[PDB]
Amino acid sequence: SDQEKRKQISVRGLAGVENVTELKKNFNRHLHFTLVKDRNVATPRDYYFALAHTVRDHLVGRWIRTQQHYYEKDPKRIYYLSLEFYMGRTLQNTMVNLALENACDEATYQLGLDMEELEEIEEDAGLGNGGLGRLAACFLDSMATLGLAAYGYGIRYEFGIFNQKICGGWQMEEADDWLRYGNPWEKARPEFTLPVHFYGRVEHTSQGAKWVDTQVVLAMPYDTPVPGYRNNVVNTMRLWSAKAPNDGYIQAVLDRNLAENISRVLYPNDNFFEGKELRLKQEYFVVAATLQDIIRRFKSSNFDAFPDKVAIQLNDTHPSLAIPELMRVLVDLERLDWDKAWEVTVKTCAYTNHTVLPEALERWPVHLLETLLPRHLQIIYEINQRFLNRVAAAFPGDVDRLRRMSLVEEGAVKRINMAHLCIAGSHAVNGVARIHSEILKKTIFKDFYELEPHKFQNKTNGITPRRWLVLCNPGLAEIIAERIGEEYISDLDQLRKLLSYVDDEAFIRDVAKVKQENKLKFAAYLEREYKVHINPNSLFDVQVKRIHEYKRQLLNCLHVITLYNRIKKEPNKFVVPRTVMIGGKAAPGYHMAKMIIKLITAIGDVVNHDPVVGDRLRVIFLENYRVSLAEKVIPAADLSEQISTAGTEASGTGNMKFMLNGALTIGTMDGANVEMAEEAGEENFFIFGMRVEDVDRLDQRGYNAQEYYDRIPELRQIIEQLSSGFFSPKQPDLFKDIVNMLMHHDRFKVFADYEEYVKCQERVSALYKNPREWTRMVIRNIATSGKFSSDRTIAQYAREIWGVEPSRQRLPAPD
Amino acid sequence: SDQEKRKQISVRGLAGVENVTELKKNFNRHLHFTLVKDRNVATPRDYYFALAHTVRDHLVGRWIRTQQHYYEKDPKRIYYLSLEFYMGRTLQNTMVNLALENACDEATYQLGLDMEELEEIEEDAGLGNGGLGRLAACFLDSMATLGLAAYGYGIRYEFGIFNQKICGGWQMEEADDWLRYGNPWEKARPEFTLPVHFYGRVEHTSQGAKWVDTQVVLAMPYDTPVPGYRNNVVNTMRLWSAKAPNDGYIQAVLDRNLAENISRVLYPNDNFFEGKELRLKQEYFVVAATLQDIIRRFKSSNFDAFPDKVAIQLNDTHPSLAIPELMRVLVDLERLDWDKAWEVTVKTCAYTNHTVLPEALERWPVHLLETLLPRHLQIIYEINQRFLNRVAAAFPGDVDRLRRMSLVEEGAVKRINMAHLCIAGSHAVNGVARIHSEILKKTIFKDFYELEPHKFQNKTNGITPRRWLVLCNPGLAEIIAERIGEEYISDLDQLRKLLSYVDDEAFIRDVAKVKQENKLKFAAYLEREYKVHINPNSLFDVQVKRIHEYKRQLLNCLHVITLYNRIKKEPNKFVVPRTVMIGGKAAPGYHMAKMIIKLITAIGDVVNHDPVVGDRLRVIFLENYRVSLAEKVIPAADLSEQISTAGTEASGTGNMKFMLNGALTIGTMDGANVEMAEEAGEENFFIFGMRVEDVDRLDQRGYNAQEYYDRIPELRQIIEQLSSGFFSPKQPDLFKDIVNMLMHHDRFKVFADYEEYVKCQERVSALYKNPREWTRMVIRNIATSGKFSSDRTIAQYAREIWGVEPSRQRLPAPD
Ligand SMILES: *Cc1c(COP(=O)(O)O)cnc(C)c1O
Ligand SMILES: *Cc1c(COP(=O)(O)O)cnc(C)c1O
Ligand SMILES: OC[C@H]1O[C@H](O)[C@H](O)[C@@H](O)[C@@H]1O
Ligand SMILES: OC[C@H]1O[C@H](O)[C@H](O)[C@@H](O)[C@@H]1O
Repeated sequence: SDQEKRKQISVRGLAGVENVTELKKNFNRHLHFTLVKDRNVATPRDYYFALAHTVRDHLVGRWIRTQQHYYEKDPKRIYYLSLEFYMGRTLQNTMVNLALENACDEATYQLGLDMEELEEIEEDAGLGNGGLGRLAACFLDSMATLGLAAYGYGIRYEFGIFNQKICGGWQMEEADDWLRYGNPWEKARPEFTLPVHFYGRVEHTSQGAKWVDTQVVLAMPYDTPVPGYRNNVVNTMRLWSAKAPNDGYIQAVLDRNLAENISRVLYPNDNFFEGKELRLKQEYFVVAATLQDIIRRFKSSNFDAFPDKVAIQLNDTHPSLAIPELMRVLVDLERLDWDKAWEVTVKTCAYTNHTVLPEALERWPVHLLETLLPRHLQIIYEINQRFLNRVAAAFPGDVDRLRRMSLVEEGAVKRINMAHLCIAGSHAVNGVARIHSEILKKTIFKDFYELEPHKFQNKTNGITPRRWLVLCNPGLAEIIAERIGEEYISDLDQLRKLLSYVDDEAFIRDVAKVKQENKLKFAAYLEREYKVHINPNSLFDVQVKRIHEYKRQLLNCLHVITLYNRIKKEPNKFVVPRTVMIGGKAAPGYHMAKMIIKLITAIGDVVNHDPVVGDRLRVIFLENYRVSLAEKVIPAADLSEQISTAGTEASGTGNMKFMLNGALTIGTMDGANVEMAEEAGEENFFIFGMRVEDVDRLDQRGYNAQEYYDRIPELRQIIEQLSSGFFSPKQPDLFKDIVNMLMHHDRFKVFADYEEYVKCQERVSALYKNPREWTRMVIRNIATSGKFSSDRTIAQYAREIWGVEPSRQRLPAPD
Repeated sequence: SDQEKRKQISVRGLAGVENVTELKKNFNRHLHFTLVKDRNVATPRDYYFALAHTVRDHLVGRWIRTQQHYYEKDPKRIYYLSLEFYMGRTLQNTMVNLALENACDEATYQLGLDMEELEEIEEDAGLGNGGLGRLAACFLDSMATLGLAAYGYGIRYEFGIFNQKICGGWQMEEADDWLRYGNPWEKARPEFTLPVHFYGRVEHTSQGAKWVDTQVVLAMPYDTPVPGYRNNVVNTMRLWSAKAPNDGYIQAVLDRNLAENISRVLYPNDNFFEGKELRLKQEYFVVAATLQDIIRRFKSSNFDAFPDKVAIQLNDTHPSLAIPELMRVLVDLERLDWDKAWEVTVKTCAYTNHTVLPEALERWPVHLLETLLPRHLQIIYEINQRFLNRVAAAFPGDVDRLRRMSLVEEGAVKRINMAHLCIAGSHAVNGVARIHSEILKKTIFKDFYELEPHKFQNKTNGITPRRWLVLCNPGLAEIIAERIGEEYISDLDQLRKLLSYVDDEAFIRDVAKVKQENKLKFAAYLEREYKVHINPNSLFDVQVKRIHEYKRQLLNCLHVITLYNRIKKEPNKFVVPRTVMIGGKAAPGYHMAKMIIKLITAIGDVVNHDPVVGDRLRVIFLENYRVSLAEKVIPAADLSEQISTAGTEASGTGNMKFMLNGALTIGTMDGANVEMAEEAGEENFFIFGMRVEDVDRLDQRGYNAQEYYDRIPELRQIIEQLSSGFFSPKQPDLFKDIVNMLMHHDRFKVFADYEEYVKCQERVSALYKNPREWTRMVIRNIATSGKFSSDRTIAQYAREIWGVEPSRQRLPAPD
């Protein structure tokens, strides 16, 4: 067979040019041949798919070229391991990054279809809980835009974060069947399935340890392309799916599901550790399959150069088993001596920490590890002993420090501290915001910092300006581009140039106009799909993020009740109208968080129907908060609520989304809020409350909520209302748990920041009364938000941790 | 929005002409855009998929046009309900029916690929057990070729008939993961999902019965196109998949699998009833979803005309619940009076019976029905009472007949006789071969025939000449076409014209040549994938079909042992060399059938390694017999073994496949064998053994196997060898169960036909010694096989049962 003939098999002149005529032809081909429909039976959903497949074609052509480029060049490859990737919708993002939205708009118009309506049909890919998962998605976009040979590796959950329904003011969870109609963006790769082992026992041969009698589960990969901004670079996100191997008869076949349950559902916990076996299986599953893939790719173009061609970033401790697994492969399978394998491992791995809350830290009981992964437990103990021997050498006689730094925690229930394991086996450990990285060094990881100061770094979080500005706020993007060009989209620091228009009346008018249109649009979306009626001239006070005690939605609640009581006291006095919106999901088994949601809706029941309040105050709970809803509400916000107790929010990212979209911020000196105020100037930020040091003082002497109750009349009145059933007539003591918690068991000191919060909120209202000054402060915010672009964050990771150089060089088009 | 614009959305000038240039372009598009591969990483499997998708495009264009045609014309629609559809491979069949194989051959050649190698990569769609499932697939091909508006409705099993492995001579079952790499022929239709109810209770309202508190399982359809032979008609096969509705949290999500287990696996029983709950769920599942689909289609272009636009054919009693379900919908939901609904039901339904063996008859215990389908049990009792009242009127005082005809069977375990239910609610009941249809009237359904003689018919089975001649035996098809043209492919009766070449030396030579090449090819396939070495000059003695006691593979075994003992007795005497091949799967829990497989392999262990036997006798067990293997072995056969006990094989279809492909038949006067000998002339058939009447005589007086053992020395010697461990040295009494069964509990009288069988086999050997005469008899067989084309069978069903006229009119091409 003449091999020269196969040269005809090329992507060389395929999808056609990105002009209207060709797009329509392809749309037509997909509607008929791909979906097997015709114009008579086709529904909007069918048209959405035909368009998605049409855009996919162009995306795929570049995907193939990028992967070919990497094979040829063989650059150092970056593997971002995460158990969460909160992607959201893909159609628009793809059109924008490929510069296809105009042609698609035109092509669909000529066919008698409306593209914006089609886009709203796409399901959100919710394979994440919140900030951690969304950060991974932003990073993927940035790594592609910066031309890095990066791969995101995770799990392809059949069901993502649940859909939230509000029934009788209570949250109800509904499985998120996001794959029901299919996912046009993913490509199954059954030919690349790999085995993953569980259980079994370790037996010692003359030449080494052997893991035998193990149960096998197959890992089948699904590839999703991730496009960079107009550089023709398309990277890969590889998600693993669990499959049972093919080796009474009926029952045996039915029992295959047991193995496939590993990738069935995403654990809905945000910043909380649940030590369940299934979760541990998920963690090893993603790790074992991923590392096999990494080693194979490395061997296809000894291990001394592994760290020069491979960098593995661990997103939190979830994929931490990658350390002992890499050691297992190198020592047991490749037969490298321990010290050499360890050297390679440490130089390859880097770990990112995302929280300081003790209940979020993964500490796995050893009994679960010895039965599920016997060989890894052995390796972990060995790692521990050799690590502790190093500590003893640097601090002779410090037996206390040895107990504190151990990877193994004593107590009746022996547990393995996964964070300690990550620090020991990583060459770099980073926090996600300056204040957080400092706290890591001053507190929880103080011992580790003293031993290896060089390991600790900071990499302040960021968000991608493509989805979080260009995509969700085209109106804002347009007026900014008309003054400074389009270069800021991949170089956000250029927003700085806007400081020159702070006094320009034209700009001031335009910024305020874009915001009003966004607010009008949002109020319309609310009436259409969720029936009620907010006043579009009120101040849009928004707090959207997962429901958590540390995020203090309750503090927000106390303020709106204060506002309501104030109006009732003096009904004929003027007040800046406000629409207070709070949204977010609560983990299913988090009782207090679910009680907080009920309190929010109960407050709205009273306030929203009080005739003397009228249009001056409206409290709305936005149900099913997710990425696509964030894209709608954030651009319509005036005030962003970032009120976590100082020292608890590692960084936050929603805060950056709001800053970039023209909302002013009211918050504590926590996480990235510190750096945002730093960039915009503290006078252009609404800061209040205790600083980290003040929280420490209170803790030393002891927090007594009663003191505040006794000294603040307005606060006392609120608690009295809550206990008397003022917000729950048919069940007077419904909120007894919330009241008791605030009075006697509040770890987040809500009462301690109440007074400063209310006073600060008063200043916000004062400034809103002056549109011109409000808008001028907003411009000072938008103009200094450049530091918070994920392109900056990724550039720092690449240079300071991965040892690779970013690049904006564009690759050639398929043809 | 100008609706005129949408007229651009058409299939009108799409796939391009069916010439080489366009095919290559599309192949290229699919390899890159559909599969996301390139010429560097593509494997043959990838190339196979690219070709399949390319051919699919042309198939889909006609599919859409056919469905449009039916909407316009609104012809009476035929619904073939079956729990099995044994489809086999689809690529080649599609190319042949669309007349694309030459262009595809050329296009692939020019790309440097070999099409025959690509075709061998396709997985068999094994959603069937054997004859019943394969008949449904042949019928689908014929209904399309005859231009009928037909739909096949069944279940999309995740795992079809198991893959059979032989380990140590024993059968081992392995799950058939046929969807592992995907199915390019099916199209998921999540938008057409329908609910199916289970359990619950019946409550009586003032206006009627209501089925409430039921559990819901969703039925999602998957459509597969089925092309007719060159008429551009593409029908639909709709297979249902079970899905759980979206309404601790983790466990709740994991438990969704329980509902999806309904369509997980095909029960591997052939002609045997297993009363398991899951099976019953499967039966109602397919029925409930299908009928909803039928009613919807009917209402979209009152019920008095239902029978004029709808015909429902029940393939065996598996889909029998369609009768009480249709009644439930018409009475409970549409509120028709009972008598009118019943009239409509009977006129709509027709039932096909496939077996007479009592252990194959479905008799469901009422306790299972009252808990799973309470409302259907009520309807069935009502149906029974009104049916029995009719019997009493026609035969006053015949209380015995009333007990015999009842749909309800008394005994401790009350059961519902599904066959009686089908007869009562169908306007037509048919057997599948003349002798079988007669037995139905003379025995098991005698009572029903006396009450309604007009209901009983016969519809002799057939096979499709496309797959069973043109596809699997191109060499034969070609030499036949060179003398009589290509019109026989859709009018098999034309093979008759070949009787004019019985004496032509050229033809005689060609027929014998085609067979030798087929045998050479098969012997090559055997050495390649299954290593051993059969002599291609020996007589190919083949028996392939499911392992069953009634099919009497054991009788075959006795003959080969007789042959072996004969050679050993007189080693230097000449004998016509023979390669005896036996293949077929055994149901997992059928102990005796699994013992028979072991006996076959044990016989081969001895015979195949006996040096004095040499190349004169070889016994081979063909493992994993399935549709694609049948396509390989049948065309290479010389002798077809159809030796079931007279009166047990309803029809048989493998027998017809062998006749059409140049093999002579040795068999009993059973099933369709009677009609085949009738068509070819009994002198051109090797008939032997008891006729149905002789079996009846033996039964009356009593079957005593000992008599034959005592009177036949050669038989006695064989049994002695089996009991002594001659075929199982390390375990002397391994075959004790087989020997005891043959001697004391043989329901199929193997010994009674032994003598005539051996004598008849002697005549076969005699004729084979004379190639010229052997081949001339073969021609007399091939030339008279026309009656056994499924086109004939379907034509008869359409005219005599469905009330629709067949048609060979070709529809216009897409463009
Ligand atoms: C940005 C984002 C988050 C993170 O919000 P924070 O206020 O940092 O906690 C959570 N959920 C979604 C859907 C997001 O878009
Ligand atoms: C034709 C066919 C059958 C039916 O064979 P019989 O000899 O009629 O029992 C069974 N299995 C397969 C795979 C078939 O092709
Ligand atoms: O690092 C991304 C996010 O991770 C976690 O969700 C932290 O709670 C949050 O503060 C941070 O922004
Ligand atoms: O009707 C199709 C087939 O159904 C069953 O398999 C019968 O056993 C067989 O005789 C018949 O040919």
